[PDB]
Amino acid sequence: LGSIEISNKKASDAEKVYGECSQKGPVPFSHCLPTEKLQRCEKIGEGVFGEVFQTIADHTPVAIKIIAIEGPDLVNGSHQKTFEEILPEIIISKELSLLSGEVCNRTEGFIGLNSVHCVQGSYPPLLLKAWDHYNSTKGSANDRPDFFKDDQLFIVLEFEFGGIDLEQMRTKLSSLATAKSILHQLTASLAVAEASLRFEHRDLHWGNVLLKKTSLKKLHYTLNGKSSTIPSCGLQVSIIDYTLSRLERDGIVVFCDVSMDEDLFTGDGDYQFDIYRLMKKENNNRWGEYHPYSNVLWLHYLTDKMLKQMTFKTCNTPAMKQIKRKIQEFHRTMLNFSSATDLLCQHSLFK
Repeated sequence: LGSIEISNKKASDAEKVYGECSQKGPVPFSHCLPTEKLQRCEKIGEGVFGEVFQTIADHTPVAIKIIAIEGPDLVNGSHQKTFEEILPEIIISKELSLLSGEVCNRTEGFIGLNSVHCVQGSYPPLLLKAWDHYNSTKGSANDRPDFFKDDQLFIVLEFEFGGIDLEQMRTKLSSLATAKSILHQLTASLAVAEASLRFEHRDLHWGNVLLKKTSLKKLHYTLNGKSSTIPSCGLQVSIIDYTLSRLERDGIVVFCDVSMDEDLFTGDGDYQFDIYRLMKKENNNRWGEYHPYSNVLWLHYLTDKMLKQMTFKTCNTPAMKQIKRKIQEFHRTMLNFSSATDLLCQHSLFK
């Protein structure tokens, strides 16, 4: 009686994920990952969400993020996401990819999405092999994904490969001048996304900032019709992972309702876990609200990381001493701005 209304809702929730995937129904793994693609996979990352493999599509490296959905098994300590809970990342990963090709508000600072599919089956044995390798060489905090039955649903998002995350780059960043670049790129991306989409990332921990070498001297973005450039210092930053994000599409708010979560707001041993708490306090546990200040908080967390946890290959020179002094002033003042858009446009760090 509610059985009818519930399964009709499933349903429904299923019909929106297809065809946000432009599917009518689950496809096999080999639809997304033919043998040759699958043969080139090497596990590159992981989280509680699932697994990230790098491979090649059309002569180009891609990152494939695999998330088990809708099944009853705990995966990596957590429940699998439903059709209804997985939708936001899907929709948001889509909207943020399109920013690179938009006119008035334009940025390449988010990860490009090639495609998103809802896939059905057990874990490809070739992936399990790739899972095994990483486990032998980096160590996994994850369960081995070998228990999925062949009715098991996954979302596979195929992203451009953004390079390596800021955490892993902990000790490879050459100077304070680079830290300023990365920070400049992050603020501008967030600012472009704020202006186009009323976007807040809400989970911009340093594993979610990817860095790739570029031969470009200057990177370009467009904010409300005005193009400007950022000196690359040789890296392009990509912001990934929209699991907690919020934006509006036309005028429909899309977001991760965490209003009933508690584990998210009780972490410790990192400043990262205070940001979740500050966001909740600042938005009163109403997560559909627009609070761009949250982007500033994550930028403040990211700036802390740069000052406290980066070990650079190059102090150094009076020049970098000064930059150091500026990131430090940046760190002390940025919280007195209302948004990444306020920061980008007004902070002396970016002039």
